[PDB]
Amino acid sequence: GQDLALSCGTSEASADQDKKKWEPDTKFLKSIHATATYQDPSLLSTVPYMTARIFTAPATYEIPIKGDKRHLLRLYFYPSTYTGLNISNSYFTVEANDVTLLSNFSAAITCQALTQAYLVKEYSLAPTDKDVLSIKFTPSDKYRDAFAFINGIEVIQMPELFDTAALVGFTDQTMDAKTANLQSMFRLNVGGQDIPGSQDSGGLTRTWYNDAPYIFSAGLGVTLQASNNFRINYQNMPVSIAPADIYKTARSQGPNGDINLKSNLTWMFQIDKNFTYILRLHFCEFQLSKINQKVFNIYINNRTAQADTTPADIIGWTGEKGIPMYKDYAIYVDGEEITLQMTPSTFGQPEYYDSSLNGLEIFKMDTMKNLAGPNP
Repeated sequence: GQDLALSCGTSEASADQDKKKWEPDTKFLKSIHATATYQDPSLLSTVPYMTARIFTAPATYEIPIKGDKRHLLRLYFYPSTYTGLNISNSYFTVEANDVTLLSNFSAAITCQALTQAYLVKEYSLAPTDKDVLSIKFTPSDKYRDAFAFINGIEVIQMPELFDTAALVGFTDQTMDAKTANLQSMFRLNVGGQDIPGSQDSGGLTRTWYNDAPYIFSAGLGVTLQASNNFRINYQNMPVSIAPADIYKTARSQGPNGDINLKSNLTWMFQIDKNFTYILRLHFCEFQLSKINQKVFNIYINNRTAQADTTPADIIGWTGEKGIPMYKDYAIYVDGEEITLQMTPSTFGQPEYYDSSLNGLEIFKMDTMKNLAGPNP
């Protein structure tokens, strides 16, 4: 049981900048191949972006999978100039079995908003109890010359890394996420450098990005880094949750407590309205060593994630320096942003007045098997 990396409209194997091996998509199609006229300088590689499969009717890929298990699915789109196609005519839908991923999706308009040359839309699909994963591409019937296209598909089997999340508005409300279909919206290494997929845990090849572009607060904090002899004690936590490089850097508020108290450390993100999101906050304390040295509040969208008499204390939760952990929080959104905020807590008079975060993932959950939002 090996994983798949299909470089779509190609006839033979290729390797990307990370010399990750790709293979052709031909075996799995249940069509037209095109090569993009133009190589944009922002591409990290030729593979799998330069080549595409073009659908003018509905088309289905069927991948053999173990439907017992959850899967990571990536769709790689390169909206560029192709001979005899106007990429501004591309509007289509994509479904993965019963889940709707994309709808009236314009790769062209999306990229022009995000000032990007290419998109990677990634999903985590729940166990299906179906032997095969079918991805169906459906060009829009609401535009006269619609077509669908795809540059690459990966299907990676992954462990059950989702379980429950706390609902921020409320005292006792928890949510179940083990049967949920998710879209990864942001995956950040807070206080750290970008981590390429070839450096990620569990063979999942996720990318963790630097968080600096998401700070709305005036101050950019103070970044912290552990010594590179520092070893992270995962213990029974699965290694797949995140790579150790996440836990060996953090971004904090700083050493002036008087000033810290009067401010919030603020990240904010653009998301799709009418969905519930899970915020996964990663933590590891590599400087302090005991409970009640650093104690701080967490708020998501002007509501309490952890505050009052139960604020965050990393070693309070973990019990020892160098042990990683995470907490999941859910929020429903309907206002097109998600705001994360941190400030220190006076509860228990901690030795310091600071707050710290090591990493952050934001997942979108399906409302009745649909993850599709609008175009920017």
